[PDB]
Amino acid sequence: TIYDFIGIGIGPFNLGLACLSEPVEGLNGVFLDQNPGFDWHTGMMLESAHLQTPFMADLVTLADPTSPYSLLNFMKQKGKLYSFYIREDFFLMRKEYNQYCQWAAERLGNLRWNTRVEYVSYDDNLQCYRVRSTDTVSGKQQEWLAHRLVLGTGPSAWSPACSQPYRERFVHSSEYLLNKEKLQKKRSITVLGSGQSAAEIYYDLLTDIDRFGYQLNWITRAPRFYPLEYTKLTLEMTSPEWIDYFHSLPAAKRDELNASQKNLYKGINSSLINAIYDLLYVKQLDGKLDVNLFTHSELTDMRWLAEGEFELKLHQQEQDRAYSRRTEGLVMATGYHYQPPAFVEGIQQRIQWDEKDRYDVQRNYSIDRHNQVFVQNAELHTHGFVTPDLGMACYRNSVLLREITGREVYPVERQIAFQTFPAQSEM
Amino acid sequence: NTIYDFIGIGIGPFNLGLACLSEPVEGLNGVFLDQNPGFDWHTGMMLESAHLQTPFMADLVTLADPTSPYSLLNFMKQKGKLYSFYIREDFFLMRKEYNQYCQWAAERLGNLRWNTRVEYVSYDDNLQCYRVRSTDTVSGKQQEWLAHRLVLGTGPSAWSPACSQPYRERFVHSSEYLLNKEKLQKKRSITVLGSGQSAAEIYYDLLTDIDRFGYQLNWITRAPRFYPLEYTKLTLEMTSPEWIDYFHSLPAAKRDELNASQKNLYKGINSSLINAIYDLLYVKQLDGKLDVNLFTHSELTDMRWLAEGEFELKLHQQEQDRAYSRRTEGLVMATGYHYQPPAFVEGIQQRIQWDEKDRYDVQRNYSIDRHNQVFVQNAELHTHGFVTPDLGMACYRNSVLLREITGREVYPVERQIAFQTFPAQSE
Amino acid sequence: TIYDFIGIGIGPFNLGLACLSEPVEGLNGVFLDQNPGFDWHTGMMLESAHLQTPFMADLVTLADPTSPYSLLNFMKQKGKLYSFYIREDFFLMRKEYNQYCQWAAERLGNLRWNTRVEYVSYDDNLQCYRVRSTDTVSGKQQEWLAHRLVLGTGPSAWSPACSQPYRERFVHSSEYLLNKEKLQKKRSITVLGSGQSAAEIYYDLLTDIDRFGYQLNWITRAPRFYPLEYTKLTLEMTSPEWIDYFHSLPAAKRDELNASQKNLYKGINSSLINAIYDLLYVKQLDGKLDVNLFTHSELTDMRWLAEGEFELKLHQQEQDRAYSRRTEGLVMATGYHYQPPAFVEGIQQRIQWDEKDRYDVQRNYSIDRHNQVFVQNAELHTHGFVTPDLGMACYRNSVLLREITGREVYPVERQIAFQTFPAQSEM
Amino acid sequence: NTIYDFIGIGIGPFNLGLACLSEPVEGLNGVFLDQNPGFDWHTGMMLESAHLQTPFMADLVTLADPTSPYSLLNFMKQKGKLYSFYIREDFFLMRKEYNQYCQWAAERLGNLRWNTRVEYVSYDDNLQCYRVRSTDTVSGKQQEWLAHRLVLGTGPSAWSPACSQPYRERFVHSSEYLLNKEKLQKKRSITVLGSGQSAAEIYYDLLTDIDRFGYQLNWITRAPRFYPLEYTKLTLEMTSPEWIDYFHSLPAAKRDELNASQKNLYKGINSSLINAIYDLLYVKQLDGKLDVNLFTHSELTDMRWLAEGEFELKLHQQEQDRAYSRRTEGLVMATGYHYQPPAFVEGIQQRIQWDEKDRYDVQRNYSIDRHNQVFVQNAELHTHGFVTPDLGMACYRNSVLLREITGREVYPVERQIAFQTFPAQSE
Ligand SMILES: Cc1cc2nc3c(=O)[nH]c(=O)nc-3n(C[C@H](O)[C@H](O)[C@H](O)COP(=O)(O)OP(=O)(O)OC[C@H]3O[C@@H](n4cnc5c(N)ncnc54)[C@H](O)[C@@H]3O)c2cc1C
Ligand SMILES: Cc1cc2nc3c(=O)[nH]c(=O)nc-3n(C[C@H](O)[C@H](O)[C@H](O)COP(=O)(O)OP(=O)(O)OC[C@H]3O[C@@H](n4cnc5c(N)ncnc54)[C@H](O)[C@@H]3O)c2cc1C
Ligand SMILES: Cc1cc2nc3c(=O)[nH]c(=O)nc-3n(C[C@H](O)[C@H](O)[C@H](O)COP(=O)(O)OP(=O)(O)OC[C@H]3O[C@@H](n4cnc5c(N)ncnc54)[C@H](O)[C@@H]3O)c2cc1C
Ligand SMILES: Cc1cc2nc3c(=O)[nH]c(=O)nc-3n(C[C@H](O)[C@H](O)[C@H](O)COP(=O)(O)OP(=O)(O)OC[C@H]3O[C@@H](n4cnc5c(N)ncnc54)[C@H](O)[C@@H]3O)c2cc1C
Ligand SMILES: NC(=O)c1ccc[n+]([C@@H]2O[C@H](COP(=O)([O-])OP(=O)(O)OC[C@H]3O[C@@H](n4cnc5c(N)ncnc54)[C@H](OP(=O)(O)O)[C@@H]3O)[C@@H](O)[C@H]2O)c1
Ligand SMILES: NC(=O)c1ccc[n+]([C@@H]2O[C@H](COP(=O)([O-])OP(=O)(O)OC[C@H]3O[C@@H](n4cnc5c(N)ncnc54)[C@H](OP(=O)(O)O)[C@@H]3O)[C@@H](O)[C@H]2O)c1
Repeated sequence: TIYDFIGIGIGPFNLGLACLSEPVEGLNGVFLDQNPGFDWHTGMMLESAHLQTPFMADLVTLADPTSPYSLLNFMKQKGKLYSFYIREDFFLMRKEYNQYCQWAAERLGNLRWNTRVEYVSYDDNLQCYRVRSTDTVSGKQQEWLAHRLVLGTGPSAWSPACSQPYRERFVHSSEYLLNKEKLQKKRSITVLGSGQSAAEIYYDLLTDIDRFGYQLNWITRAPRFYPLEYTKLTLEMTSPEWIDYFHSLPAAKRDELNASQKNLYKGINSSLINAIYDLLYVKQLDGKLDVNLFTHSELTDMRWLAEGEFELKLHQQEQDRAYSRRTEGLVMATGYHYQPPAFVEGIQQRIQWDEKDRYDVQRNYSIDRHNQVFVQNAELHTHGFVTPDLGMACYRNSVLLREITGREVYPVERQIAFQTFPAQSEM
Repeated sequence: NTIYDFIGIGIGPFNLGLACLSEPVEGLNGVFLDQNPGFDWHTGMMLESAHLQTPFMADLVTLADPTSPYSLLNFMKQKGKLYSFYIREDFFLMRKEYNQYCQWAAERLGNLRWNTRVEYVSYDDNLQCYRVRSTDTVSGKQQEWLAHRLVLGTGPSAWSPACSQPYRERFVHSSEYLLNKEKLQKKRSITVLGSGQSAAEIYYDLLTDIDRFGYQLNWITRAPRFYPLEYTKLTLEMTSPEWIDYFHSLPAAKRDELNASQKNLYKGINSSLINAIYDLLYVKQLDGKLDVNLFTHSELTDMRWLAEGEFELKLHQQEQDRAYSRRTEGLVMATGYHYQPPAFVEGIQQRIQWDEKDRYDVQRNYSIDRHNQVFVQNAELHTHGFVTPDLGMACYRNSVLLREITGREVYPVERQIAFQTFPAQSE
Repeated sequence: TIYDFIGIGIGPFNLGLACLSEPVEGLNGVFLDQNPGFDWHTGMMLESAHLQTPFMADLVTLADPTSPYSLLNFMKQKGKLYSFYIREDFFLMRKEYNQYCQWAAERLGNLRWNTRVEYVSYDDNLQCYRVRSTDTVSGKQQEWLAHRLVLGTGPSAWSPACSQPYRERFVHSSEYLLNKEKLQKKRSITVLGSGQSAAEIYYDLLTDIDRFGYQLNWITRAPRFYPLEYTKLTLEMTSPEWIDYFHSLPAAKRDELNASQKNLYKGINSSLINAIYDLLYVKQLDGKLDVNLFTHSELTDMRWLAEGEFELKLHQQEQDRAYSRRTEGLVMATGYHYQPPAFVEGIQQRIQWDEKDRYDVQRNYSIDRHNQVFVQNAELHTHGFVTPDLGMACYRNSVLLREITGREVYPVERQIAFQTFPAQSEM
Repeated sequence: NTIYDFIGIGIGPFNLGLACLSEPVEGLNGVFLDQNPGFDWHTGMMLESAHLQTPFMADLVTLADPTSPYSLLNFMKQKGKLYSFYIREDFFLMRKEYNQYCQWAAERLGNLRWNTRVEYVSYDDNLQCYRVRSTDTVSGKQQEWLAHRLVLGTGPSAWSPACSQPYRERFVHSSEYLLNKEKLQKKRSITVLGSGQSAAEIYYDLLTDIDRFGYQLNWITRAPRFYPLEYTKLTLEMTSPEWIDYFHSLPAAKRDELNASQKNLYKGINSSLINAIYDLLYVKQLDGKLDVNLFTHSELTDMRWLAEGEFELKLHQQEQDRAYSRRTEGLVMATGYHYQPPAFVEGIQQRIQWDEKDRYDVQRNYSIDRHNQVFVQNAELHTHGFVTPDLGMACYRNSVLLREITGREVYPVERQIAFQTFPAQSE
């Protein structure tokens, strides 16, 4: 009836945690999630889309390579590992990541699907957390009791403030695939934003720009179509060492950095930029292309015209000028935002909050005052750019398991980098 | 005393693998013997820069069982450095690290007996099992081991063309290179004979220092071209169970005019290195003509050591059907390795099937005997082709060995890999 | 009225020769061709197809980088060189090569289109060649007199002997693009052969294998889907040095080699093999693919069935078995064959012939007995695998111009390779 | 005597370019003066392995005129080696070859005067032209040159932080490195200060030999990361006339908080090298912990030379706002180059427009004067941005210089390049 911990969302981070926590003698854990199964970014799962991270950043390998949930074992189980060996590609197709997480989810015993947690509270008598769910299929109430909670509810698709009207006219990157036909039949399309999502889509639509007749535009507030910096000395910043350093900085300094370091976690894989460019070059060989590409351009307002068009007021923040552009179809590749879910109100008072009323996460990813309520991927403001990285999932899950059980279930490296991040006098 | 299910004689990579795959198999009682005091693998051609030509998934166990604790990835984890390796992002291990990894695996195993020279092996009719006579090399103690089955991975040995036996005191085989590098760099002139990978790693190493010491640096080989090892992915399907079960459709040794015909599938230099070699000649040449020669299609038929203080190499340019001669003080004979049955095998001579040439006439499941109990690792260049020296096909073979030794599939064996169909097949 | 030389075809080789010969003081040359303009392999000109050779193997640069016909100048003239610089890709799209040769052809003054030469003779009185043309548009006869002739009439699309019936049912690689729609609407397609043409098409059709419903088969007589060997030490074989060596071999030995060295000039760009494999892997993620891929399989016969199908009798030459396969659509990527054109009869007697009744080409590409009748790309049997290489076009054109004018108009390197090809004794 | 249309003072690459582009222009009478006895370009940071970060098309002339005989490709042809370079297939020239190429261009030009130190420059009111006073360095002879216009490409000079002036006798700037390599490798400890490309080429060079000599090898820089130079193709559009004519929309020096903000577009290390550096640390570490440190975000504020026999470096970790100190025997100060106006320019001080800081307030066509007749090469880091030190934008500038010097477009100037639109623009 009582669990050592209850894990509240089931995305890749909690799924990881589940695969890691299943084999631990003396640990009862359970993971709730409101959907019927694992399905991860179904709407940006393009046929030629792959992860930004090598396959060793699967569910378990960075913490335990021997785990049967490893992507390589997965491959062995489907009798295709030898083909994966021949492929010799560190980067899984997103479709395969998904098929693999699904496999892991079927195999696990600790997951409870179709279970929407509606409310969470602290019972002062019992000294434990009380989690109220609703079966999404049947209505049934349940309560789940646990000493510790970990939240990986995920963040949520975000569109600019000035577009909550018109929402039914545009498509947010996340829904791109469902609406891809509806878009290609328009005569002009525009993608708004410069993240990897934005780029994969822009590439997708370019592939067919002379199959259909469209104009393909790309506008963003970002100064450049920048690459995710992936050179090996910078990849050391993704390390326990660096997280310590970053966590220990002043809280303004962190937020300051997180907006200044967007090229460490938000940019476009550099092969794709180049592929896009090479494709514009190839397409141009037939005749001039109807493409427009703008930079430094914030969407300040939009409006819907009579004939069946948008008019996008933008503002060029570097040369301080405003301007107007129009487009039949629109793809809002503006990314995602966390917001503490509804249920958190019930424990809301027991969670520590910072000046901006966000979780005041501690180095061990705890938000309560007693190391029982943890978060996954709500720490961008407090642990830095490494927070959403599937390749630091095992590391977090390992510091979690160390807090939840008393002990270092999975060894957690203290430093792996050749460089030294903070100031350190010699002697 | 007790009769082992199998004994493995020789702890090369192939038996070291079979050891790690054997260890945790329930009711398998087997043991591995080797002379050497621990694991080492050709420490005298192992240059700072060298590395394996296969991805790291062709480690001791992973292509049969990714969950094994003897996996490379796990070694890396246990050593404290998997994040660094994740940053490295390189399918190819440095030969020195493969070496440390194997040593760590061997130190962790329990089924290996080091310092155990095998002197003689016989079949004990009266007991109906094999009798293996060993010397403990550190005590001197003789000892006898009983086994129903033997798996021999003794490994091949350093080889030079017949015509060179008299000068073996002076020329240095590739295995002896690092130990004489300093010696050879003092000569006026060095020549590197043979155009496999060993030769090229060396030729590159020496070219590096050519502007710095005297020398003339020559490269001569019998081969037609300095050909690359064919690494295109359609062709690696031929290193697969399907292609090996295809190769088991008897041309009864017209598979042997195939084995010299399919030269560039298992011999041949790494593409990168060939190009590296070229780019280096280019860079050195920016300072002057390079005293280099590079010949090709040339069999070394005779050799002599002039009173002058130089070799004279008699070469036969085989395509032009024309003979020539060249000279050289230093001489690195990069002509490979060849398998001869060890001493201890006279003891079961009459028990072993022989090929018309006194090669083990290896059966399809790797047995040399009549009753499926004496097996061999990589003495089948003639029976299984270009694929017998590949660390990638190690787990496949060890898996079929354990099906035979055990009677049951222990590690499944992926036959659903190749897109190609290899045999004729009708519709 | 009289020309120093008349150039009979206008493909890339004679077009090159034309750009090179135009600026030479004291040289009157003229190039006839029966089509209305330059259009080069229109039917294999896929959108993502590019040359196998870097852009410095354009019309002129390997002989004169300062020529205004250089691909880079071309780029400058269209005001897009800075974009070509950003692209940083040595390999022109085939579409761009074409647009560029067309540009060069407009610019030239020495080309005569719509002129089919029907007959050629030696006038014994005049001591010169007499070339009879027909204007393809208007019927008009003309005669052109020249001292020397050079023939770059091109080779011709070839299909296996056993298919001259059925010719109207299949598509030869050369016509692929016109018939691409007609093929994609079939339910099964097969490509016959393993050259670069075969591969580009197989890739093309795979891109859409789940857009349409087809089965995509690939069958070839070749042992493997082999790569064109492009490693830099082998690329030295494409050199004056090597051609000397090769030309000087016995004529059986050459033919022998030309069939043994098909991987030097006939194979698939290795990126494409791998791309094809990666695409089979990606496509397979959705469900098993209806693809079949056969090797060592000669098409011995074919026949057309009632319902609307082919039945291809093949013969697996390695395991000596015949078999039968069927396919609605068929793409015959069997390449091309030279045959001396009709007009050569008129000079036929003055040309030297070899044992097999092919031009007995001399080192300077002459076929007459007096160094006045030259060929371009009819020397495979006598100059080797480098014959069709656009990157040796400038070299040939340069030895031609040296013979035609008295003198070395464009310097012709005697050796550029670090290695030495023939036997060469030291002293 | 005669008054030149322009005189160029300093024969760096930029004026060497303008020389080659100027030479064949009809009715342009101009000449170039330099002290040095011939061309050399920083011979003491030029390591066997170094190479340019730009493709070879950014040679002296090709981006303005591919037909020029001063093109690299033509140099390669004239030297007898273009086939080798075609085999090399490498957009990036070795720094030693760029050097030989420029020297060959300069030896072939007629408009350069070497050994011609320019002592003083004045405006002769009475003649209405500029007066340039020179010393012939080999005769001693004073001499005076007249010119309507001056183009100054004197080049910047080696720079160290202010706080180091006292120890300049002991530490070695990157320019002096090869000459003290042997000296520095004898020390216990070496430190490399600065994280541009120079630093990295050096840091790599030294790491190479780290296992071989004593040393501790440190790397410290002010920069936040060891960032790569941004080479993604969408971003190289910003190095283009369009982006430079965009940059000519006055923020009147808010383009100066851009110039430190756009650090990684023109400073920053080659991607490959960063990774190379990492892979080498990895390989060396296979033998032991490496005595290396690498610090970042650290301004060198003070420095001192202890009696002990060591420097003590006072560093300020700027992000952590914390001071520290480190020590080192050897010290390579890889801190770059800075432009100060030369001596001879006092002579036209009142004639030159100055930026509020005594920098030439460079006008849009590169003029420093009021009457469009004194021009400058690469003293505009503030007026034209990240693009002023790029050999790729050399031909662009020399082309606009020759429009001004000449009144007519001599070499067109490609403004139809970028797919991006850079300024705001409405629809
Ligand atoms: C499109 C995209 C692609 C990415 N690709 C990469 C990559 O290649 N490499 C990399 O390192 N990082 C990547 N990231 C970063 C990261 O994976 C995601 O931002 C995101 O965090 C997905 O993981 P998650 O576990 O946090 O959340 P989710 O996948 O959102 O998991 C949360 C789940 O819980 C559910 N839920 C919410 N509330 C409740 C409730 N009360 N009860 C029950 N269930 C609930 C949700 O609907 C969902 O099923 C990517 C991100 C996105 C958005
Ligand atoms: C240097 C080298 C590098 C290679 N790299 C690659 C690669 O990157 N990729 C690839 O696919 N293939 C590679 N190969 C091919 C293949 O790995 C080898 O040729 C060899 O077959 C592998 O070793 P083994 O297990 O057969 O035995 P070995 O490595 O030769 O070792 C076997 C042991 O047998 C012992 N022994 C002999 N007699 C006795 C006795 N009487 N008693 C006890 N012990 C005895 C020896 O002391 C030795 O330790 C490589 C081969 C070599 C030689
Ligand atoms: C599809 C294809 C792709 C290739 N790609 C590459 C590559 O990327 N790189 C490379 O190095 N090599 C390549 N090659 C090799 C080579 O370019 C071709 O095989 C072929 O030789 C084209 O050049 P050509 O000048 O010989 O002939 P063609 O292009 O055939 O030129 C001959 C012309 O003369 C005409 N003609 C014939 N008879 C007469 C007559 N009596 N009167 C007037 N005109 C006549 C023809 O119809 C034609 O216009 C390729 C070859 C093919 C077939
Ligand atoms: C080492 C180095 C490598 C670089 N590599 C690249 C690269 O790969 N890609 C890229 O895009 N950018 C590169 N740059 C950036 C740029 O090329 C340089 O910083 C510099 O501006 C180029 O030289 P310059 O033509 O300005 O003059 P310099 O190279 O400095 O030479 C100019 C000459 O001025 C002479 N001089 C000075 N005073 C007098 C006088 N009174 N009389 C006569 N002569 C005088 C000097 O003797 C010298 O010969 C590099 C820069 C340096 C310094
Ligand atoms: N591996 C994969 O296959 C994959 C695929 C998709 C996504 N992802 C990941 O998911 C996360 C988010 O990716 P994403 O592309 O969805 O989102 P993102 O990187 O947050 O995209 C935000 C983009 O939208 C722009 N934007 C926001 N508001 C705007 C406005 N008003 N006007 C104009 N532009 C505006 C942003 O500019 P600013 O930069 O100024 O905000 C930025 O360029 C990252 O962790 C990323 O790596 C990964
Ligand atoms: N750069 C480019 O974009 C490009 C594109 C297309 C072509 N090309 C060039 O054009 C030339 C020819 O190219 P290609 O692909 O058109 O022709 P090719 O290389 O001559 O193709 C012949 C292929 O067809 C097979 N074949 C012939 N007869 C057969 C039979 N009866 N049964 C089964 N298979 C049979 C051949 O096998 P065998 O090997 O046993 O003969 C071979 O695999 C080359 O110089 C090539 O590089 C270049």
